[PDB]
Amino acid sequence: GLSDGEWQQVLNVWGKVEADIAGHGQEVLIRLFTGHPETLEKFDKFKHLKTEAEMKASEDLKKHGTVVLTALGGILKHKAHAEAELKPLAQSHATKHKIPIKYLEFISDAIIHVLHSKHPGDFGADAQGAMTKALELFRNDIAAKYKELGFQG
Amino acid sequence: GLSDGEWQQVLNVWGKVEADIAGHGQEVLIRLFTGHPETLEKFDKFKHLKTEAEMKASEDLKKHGTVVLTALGGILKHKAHAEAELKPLAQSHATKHKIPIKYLEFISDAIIHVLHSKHPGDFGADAQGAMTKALELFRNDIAAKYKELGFQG
Ligand code: HEM
Ligand code: HEM
Ligand SMILES: [O]
Ligand SMILES: [O]
Repeated sequence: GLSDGEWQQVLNVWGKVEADIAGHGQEVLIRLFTGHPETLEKFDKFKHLKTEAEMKASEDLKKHGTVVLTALGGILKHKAHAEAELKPLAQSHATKHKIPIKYLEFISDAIIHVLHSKHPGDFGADAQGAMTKALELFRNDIAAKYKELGFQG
Repeated sequence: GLSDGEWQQVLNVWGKVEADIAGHGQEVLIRLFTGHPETLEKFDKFKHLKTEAEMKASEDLKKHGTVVLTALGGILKHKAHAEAELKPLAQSHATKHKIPIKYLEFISDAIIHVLHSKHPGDFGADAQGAMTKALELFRNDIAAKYKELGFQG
């Protein structure tokens, strides 16, 4: 649901996070724990942290903050990149070409057929099952954008 | 979703596709158009081709097959890399840490507050709206993985 400009805005502020990932992560976890103490109960390794001051002093709360924001930064970058790639394809296939999801199923079946035909050795039952699932995820991704665009696929 | 091995099987067969992307593209569209002749009617430049032999001689069809498989390969590779990060997070937060979606909402609130507090210049109302949508996409992705695992979240 984000424009390329909106994802640039998300990644722009994320650059500022990366300038001090530990400080940001410490501040996020302390905001979370102080506002919603029930969340701190989920962290058995932080049972010794009672006060804001103990939280601020904690070497491991700060290290965990880095772990959380490092993971979330990677996820946001990869989501921005996927969207910029998928959105125009979904746009053209909904609005210009008007390709039903059934037709995307036909081409998916055609891809599996050609890979089985050309690579029987390296495309056995397990690999064919993997590709079958991956192509269904792709179709589902397109189908979700078709519904956002109001196109009945 | 795919297991880690299933994603690697997809990447491995896609390397074979890329080693002869022209031939794979041709064979995929020929299979689509022969199995499902209604699909050919979408392609102004091809809809006149009757036989596999004619389809194979069409430089236009060959060109298009390469465009299709290039686009799909990028989508598959990006999904594989993204799922490598999201799958294990969802798995640990469902089955080991038992983190409800409403606590990912709490930490999202904290992230948005901390960014606004530290970086007001890079976190105006529009950039805040973008980051709010982006963290909602992250939580919905985790929610969908939670539903797959049967974790109420
Ligand atoms: C932006 C949201 C979040 C991200 C990206 C995130 C990421 C991570 C990562 C990367 C780890 C270490 C690897 C793992 O076990 O999967 C972790 C551990 C953990 N997370 Fe999260 N987390 C998030 C939200 C939460 C919330 C809201 C809670 C609790 C209320 C939580 C509880 C935990 C716990 C208990 C651990 C184990 C920590 C330990 O004992 O070392 N997570 N998290
Ligand atoms: C794996 C599935 C598919 C992929 C990755 C894909 C990719 C593409 C790409 C990259 C283009 C050129 C850029 C664009 O217009 O978006 C395109 C064009 C097109 N696609 Fe698809 N496509 C897929 C499935 C289909 C199917 C199943 C059909 C029809 C049955 C279809 C019909 C078209 C048409 C008619 C065009 C315009 C052709 C032209 O004017 O040159 N696509 N496709
Ligand atoms: O976390
Ligand atoms: O296509």
